[PDB]
Amino acid sequence: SEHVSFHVIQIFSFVNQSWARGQGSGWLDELQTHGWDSESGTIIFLHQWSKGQFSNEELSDLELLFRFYLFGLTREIQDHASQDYSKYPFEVQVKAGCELHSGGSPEGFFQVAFNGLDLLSFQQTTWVPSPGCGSLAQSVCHLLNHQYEGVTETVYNLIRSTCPRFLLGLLDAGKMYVHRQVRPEAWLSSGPSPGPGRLQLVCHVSGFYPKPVWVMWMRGEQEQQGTQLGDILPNANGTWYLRATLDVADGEAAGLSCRVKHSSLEGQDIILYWRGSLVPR
Amino acid sequence: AIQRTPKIQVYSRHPAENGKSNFLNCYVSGFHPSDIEVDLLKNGERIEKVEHSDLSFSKDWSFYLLYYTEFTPTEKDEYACRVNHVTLSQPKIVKWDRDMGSL
Ligand SMILES: CCCCCCC[C@H](C)CCC[C@H](C)CCC[C@H](C)CCC[C@H](C)CCC[C@H](C)CCCOP(=O)(O)C(F)(F)[C@@H]1O[C@H](CO)[C@@H](O)[C@H](O)[C@@H]1O
Ligand SMILES: CCCCCCCCCCCCCCCC(=O)OC[C@@H](O)CO
Ligand SMILES: *[C@@H]1O[C@H](CO)[C@@H](O)[C@H](O)[C@H]1NC(C)=O
Ligand SMILES: CCCCCCCCCCCC
Repeated sequence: SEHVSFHVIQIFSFVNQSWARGQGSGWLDELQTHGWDSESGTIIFLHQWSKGQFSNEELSDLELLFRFYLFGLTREIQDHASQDYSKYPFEVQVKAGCELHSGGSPEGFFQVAFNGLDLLSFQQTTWVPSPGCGSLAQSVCHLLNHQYEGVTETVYNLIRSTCPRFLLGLLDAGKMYVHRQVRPEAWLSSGPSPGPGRLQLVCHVSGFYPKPVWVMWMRGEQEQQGTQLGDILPNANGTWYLRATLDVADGEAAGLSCRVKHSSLEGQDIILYWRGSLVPR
Repeated sequence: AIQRTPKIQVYSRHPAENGKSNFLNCYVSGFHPSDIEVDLLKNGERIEKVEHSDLSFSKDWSFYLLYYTEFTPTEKDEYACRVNHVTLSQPKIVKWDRDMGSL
């Protein structure tokens, strides 16, 4: 569609020679669409449309591939760090997936972190160490490029061929279920004291999609300088929450309001009037 | 990397109305490593039935989670989010408050 991404996220925690945990999920931009069952090693389809347009045969093969990859990764890593390597515990993060850009080619990527630091990434046919993570990254890349050579071609085809085709199907399958525009609710409250002789007003805007939104405090038609947008936080099922606050000094006159503009509203802004006190506690 | 202590933000989905059902959200973000204990609390006890996302992470590789559950706000009842993590010496508790923006 526009820029839209599909991401598989994996987290491997290695606790000792005999214990590790794998965890994984699939995300359509900011909406989780897939989980992973770590007990039985299977894909969890979180929505009715999470299979996209893939057949059960294709998804069976993909589930097997994932099991093979995860068991082999665990086995190899645990083999190479034996008994008393002071590295334990450590954690490996993997971000792999694809992006569609409107009118241009898709992009595929496969990035790895060791203990939260960039380690290596996959570059079309080669594992390339991050220039920042030194000797360990070089050793891992040696093994991946020379020993497991015959799976490079899989990774490439997975992230650059299979992933875009799947994402296109997923987007198409969600069209009978998912909203492209969700309207927010909004309400007013007070906030914590900004200081003596002052109070804080809060305009809450909850449950809107997509993410771009405009919110300002107003005196009639005059936008107020003290308006400040908070961080935008997630809600359930890929929607968003925002707080817009205003600091007010003792002596400000009644008649303030909050005005919310959003594409889901399309010409009918929400306007909320403050009906409480403006005398600071 | 360096260990990163989690940031905790608490907020309700709908305007708070005593005796009317609502949803309580807790967004925990920016932390590393991934081992974490997040609970939503009603009067200091963990709510046994909650919804949570899977772990995701930002592009600095730090993790984030979203928790939410149904709840009915009340004069007496205290609802909160409790987090423990290796960067924390004991569990950190962030209370939900109407008279503030739960800010
Ligand atoms: C925690 C897991 C993730 C969570 C899942 C969450 C759910 C998931 C989001 C659901 C969405 C599905 C979408 C469509 C995914 C879209 C693409 C994604 C971006 C790609 C991400 C890259 C993946 C992760 C890495 C695997 C590559 C590995 C290096 C290759 C394995 C090589 O193994 P292999 O040797 O080549 C063999 F093929 F297995 C052989 O096959 C024979 C069979 O007959 C067998 O008998 C032989 O012995 C042998 O095993
Ligand atoms: C059925 C598939 C078989 C394998 C699955 C694919 C996973 C392969 C990944 C191998 C990773 C191995 C990591 C090795 C780490 C290491 O060897 O460390 C080097 C030190 O010597 C640093 O100096
Ligand atoms: C490895 O860690 C797991 C999880 O803490 C523990 O149950 C197990 O006893 C440990 N194994 C050894 C050999 O220490
Ligand atoms: C000592 C442990 C090194 C960590 C190895 C991580 C390599 C992940 C790349 C797997 C791609 C198939």
